Amino acid sequence: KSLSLIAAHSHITGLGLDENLQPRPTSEGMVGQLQARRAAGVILKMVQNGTIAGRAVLVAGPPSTGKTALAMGVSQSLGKDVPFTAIAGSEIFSLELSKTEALTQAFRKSIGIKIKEETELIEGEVVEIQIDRSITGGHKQGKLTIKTTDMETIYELGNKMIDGLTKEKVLAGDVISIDKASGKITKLGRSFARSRFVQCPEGELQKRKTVVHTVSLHEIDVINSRTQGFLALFTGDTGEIRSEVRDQINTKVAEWKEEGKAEIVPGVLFIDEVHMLDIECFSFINRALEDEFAPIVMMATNRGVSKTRGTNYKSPHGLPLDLLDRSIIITTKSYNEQEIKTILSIRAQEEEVELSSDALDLLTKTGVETSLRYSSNLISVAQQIAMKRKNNTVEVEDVKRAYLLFLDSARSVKYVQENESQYIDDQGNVQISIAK
Amino acid sequence: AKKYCDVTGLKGFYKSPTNNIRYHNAEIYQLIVKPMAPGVDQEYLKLRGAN
Amino acid sequence: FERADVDSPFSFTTFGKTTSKFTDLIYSSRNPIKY
Amino acid sequence: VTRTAAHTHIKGLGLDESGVAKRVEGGFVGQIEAREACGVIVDLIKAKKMSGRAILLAGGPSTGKTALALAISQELGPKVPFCPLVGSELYSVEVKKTETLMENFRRAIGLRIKETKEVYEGEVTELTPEDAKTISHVIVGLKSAKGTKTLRLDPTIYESIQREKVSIGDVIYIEANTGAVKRVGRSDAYATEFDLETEEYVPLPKGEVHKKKEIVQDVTLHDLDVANARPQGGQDVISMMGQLLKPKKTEITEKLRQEVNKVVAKYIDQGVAELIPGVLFIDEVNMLDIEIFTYLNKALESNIAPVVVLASNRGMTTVRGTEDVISPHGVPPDLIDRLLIVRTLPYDKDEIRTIIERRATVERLQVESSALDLLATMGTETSLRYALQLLAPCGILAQTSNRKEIVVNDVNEAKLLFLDAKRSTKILETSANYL
Amino acid sequence: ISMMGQLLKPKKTEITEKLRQEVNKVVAKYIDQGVAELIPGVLFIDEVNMLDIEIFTYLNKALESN
Ligand SMILES: Nc1ncnc2c1ncn2[C@@H]1O[C@H](COP(=O)(O)OP(=O)(O)O)[C@@H](O)[C@H]1O
Ligand SMILES: Nc1ncnc2c1ncn2[C@@H]1O[C@H](COP(=O)(O)OP(=O)(O)O)[C@@H](O)[C@H]1O
Repeated sequence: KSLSLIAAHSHITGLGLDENLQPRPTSEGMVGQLQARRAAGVILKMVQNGTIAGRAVLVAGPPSTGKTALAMGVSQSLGKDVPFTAIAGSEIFSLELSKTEALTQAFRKSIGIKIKEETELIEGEVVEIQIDRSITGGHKQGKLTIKTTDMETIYELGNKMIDGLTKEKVLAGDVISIDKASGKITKLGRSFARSRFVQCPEGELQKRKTVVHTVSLHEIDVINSRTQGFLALFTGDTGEIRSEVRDQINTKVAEWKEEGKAEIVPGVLFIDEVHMLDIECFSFINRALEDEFAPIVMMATNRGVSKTRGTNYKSPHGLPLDLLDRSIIITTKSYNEQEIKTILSIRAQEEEVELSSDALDLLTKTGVETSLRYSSNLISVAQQIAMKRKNNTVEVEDVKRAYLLFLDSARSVKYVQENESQYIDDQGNVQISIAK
Repeated sequence: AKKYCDVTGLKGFYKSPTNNIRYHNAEIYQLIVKPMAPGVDQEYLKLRGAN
Repeated sequence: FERADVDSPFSFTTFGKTTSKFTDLIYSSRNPIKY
Repeated sequence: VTRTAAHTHIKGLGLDESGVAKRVEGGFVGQIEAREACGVIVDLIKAKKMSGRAILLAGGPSTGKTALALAISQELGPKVPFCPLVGSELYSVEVKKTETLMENFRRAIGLRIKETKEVYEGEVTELTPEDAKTISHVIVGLKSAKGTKTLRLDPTIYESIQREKVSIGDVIYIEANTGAVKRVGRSDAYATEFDLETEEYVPLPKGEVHKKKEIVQDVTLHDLDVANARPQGGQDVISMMGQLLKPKKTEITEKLRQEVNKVVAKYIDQGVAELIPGVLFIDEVNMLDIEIFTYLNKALESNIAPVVVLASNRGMTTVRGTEDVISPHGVPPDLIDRLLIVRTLPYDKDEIRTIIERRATVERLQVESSALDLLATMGTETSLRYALQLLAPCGILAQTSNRKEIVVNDVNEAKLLFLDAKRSTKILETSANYL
Repeated sequence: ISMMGQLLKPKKTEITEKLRQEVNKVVAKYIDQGVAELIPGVLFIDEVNMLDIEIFTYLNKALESN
């Protein structure tokens, strides 16, 4: 499941921490930033305890210094069944939803409800189906022989089971699963009879299976609101859900919690590029954190003393001081040459690229010279130059060829500045002719 | 009429297709119902008059 | 070499298929996505 | 177990019977005058006589305004409506902002209805309709574990019965007042008619067939306005799939509100209903446009307007939507002429220490007394909220090293791991490339 | 519902990420069954200077998907 080619954070499998919340130097694909990893482990234990709500954590640092990778490590270490909503800053500027409504829907997608229920199923391999019908079809008599590897039985069939069996046509040798109460019959395939292919079930025919459901609060809000059905969870046109239905859902969840029929799980809402939000969104977030049904919010930004959007003054991190008073700030740092070399080694092993040692030294030098992401991007295009001349290992001259072909930012800025007459400036003045 | 297992007297969910004896679960079928001697099935069915 | 066939939309359905005096056919198309 | 989120150590204003605030009561530390003024406002709301009265409480950030509003809401009780609001929620893309303001105004006026629930349930043993093509009536005989009961029914309920595909031997559910019919399933006595079946089987109800109960319904005027003004039309009781046409919000006219008021005023005079006015609380009131501020003047002079409570933490600030209007707290002076202003004062050291101890007690944490003075000094040096939010990382770091008491090394470690706004700003100024 | 879907006027809607996750799961199952093959392609955006800062900030996130 979960198809994926290769991501930019695909080498991260979680936070590398021991039992005493101390970071290993290199574990689970994360290198360096020991204080940030320890703080994120503390935040992970805050989420896993689940006894407090509505805390804001800000991750700030220079660009391309492990900011989104920390959130990916936290999300991988969180595990399944716990919600994790990752949105961007500019995603809430909708055309059919207000900004506060989009923020409310993002907030209420990170709180789950755990419900455990048990059902009865009949799963086995069909041996023989005998159906007797009349001329007009008024009455039908049926016999079905079904089996597992441990038992054999024959069932006398009713009318509705006969109609549910001629629909979704089953034959001998099929493996099917029958729910008695709902009448849903699912064909799991054929058994191991050559005469898709599924091994025959074992044990008892009638098993009692318990499944654990995890339903977000937003789904119950959409379902309980009678204006739209459950299809609005897929089409997306919920359209400004009112507040009384949310109050009813909150009271009913609090009522279910006392009787033990349900459990509250909290999640993490991750807002990447939080500086793109407007001032009214910040004012809504200032009051959305003071509720019992609120998740733990992680925000990331790289702005330093920038202009707040929707205002005319400059604020630290692009955020007003009311939001900064409610938050605790984790600061990330820049990397040395050894961290860059280790990260490039991990990215080389992820992309199945064999690198020579001198090519790794050249990539580390051009990584500490210009950027980490440029040297990370150079590997996958140097491998194609390596394969073009029919060679497996990436050599020094392949990295030099990739450096010659694809430019970085600092060289392109200089090449623009020396030849400014050939490009369109801010005044729309360009020169296209070569002569004169 | 309610259906009961012929061996134990518990609730008989299933019924063997060979000798038409109702049984309760898999262990009764594997140990008693399937490797049973001939002629005992009719004496089992004699109790509820189904021979 | 190859024969042109029917131009039909791709059916994103799960239905009752046969794994082979009349025959009964009933509308049985469902969605693979289950909520 | 229990979830604590920035509040819920506040259980009330902590006043006595004479309205004099004790120093430590109800989870409140200090703030005598604002608590006494809020108690006077609570008494005025419980008087239930006046309409459209507005107050505003202003002060610095992190000083107790929202705590005072929630304490008022706890003091009034759950039967009185209380609609919390932020000033940025009025800007919707479906209707105008004045319509949203009037909707939130009418969401804060409640009603109490005395009702009676009557329920028949049990196994069907007899279903004999009688005509005079039109059925005159139908006789249904129910059965439970305590006996049977025979009921007559009009054909309207019979149509709902044949909607539900009810036969002999099914367990049903009939509401007497509303005529609702629900089929639960087939009885367990008919579980052996077939070996394999589609019907689900349920046991007989152990209680009596006939059950009676007294219930109290709480509604608001906005719910009646919504229910009387559906644009597409009515809806069924069960609709798992929505309508084909999407119904959006509409500008509800004054005529519908007048007719709803007439119907409710007719129902009140018979003793059926009871009118409970409530509180509309708007936090961050400086995020309102000048047009909403102008329409608030008209809305506060109505005959059915509730008590409005506003909060703001601005000083002399320009009003949003204008260019050269400077007024205190970001509120225009023509509105400012209509409210009463309650001042809210900041805190000194010992109340900060006592609040930190209270939040440590609520969060079930044990703090040494040596670490408490350092936490209070940290709170006075940087922020109260920074000291309050640092308790749980301190508890987690103490629990990691198998300790159940906060040691000042954990406070130093949590100070080193997590920064405040001022140290982050000092990092921002002394840096080269975008932090 | 499927009959009435052909008669109404079509309109673009904000497709939620839940539907995309379900479609990805079904496509991954089809690939695992051996009846499907994935062909990634090229998206070409000419005159990129007409975009503003919000689309650029969303593109920063969207390039980091898998
Ligand atoms: N500690 C680390 N371990 C592994 N990879 C890292 C680490 N720090 C940065 N990276 C890599 O550097 C790239 C940029 O990281 P990211 O935090 O996403 O950028 P930004 O700081 O602009 O958000 C990512 O692709 C990530 O794989
Ligand atoms: N007198 C008090 N006693 C106990 N806690 C208080 C008191 N005053 C304020 N607090 C706490 O300090 C915080 C101030 O928050 P809030 O009142 O929302 O800030 P603002 O006044 O800027 O809206 C709240 O979490 C509240 O619990």
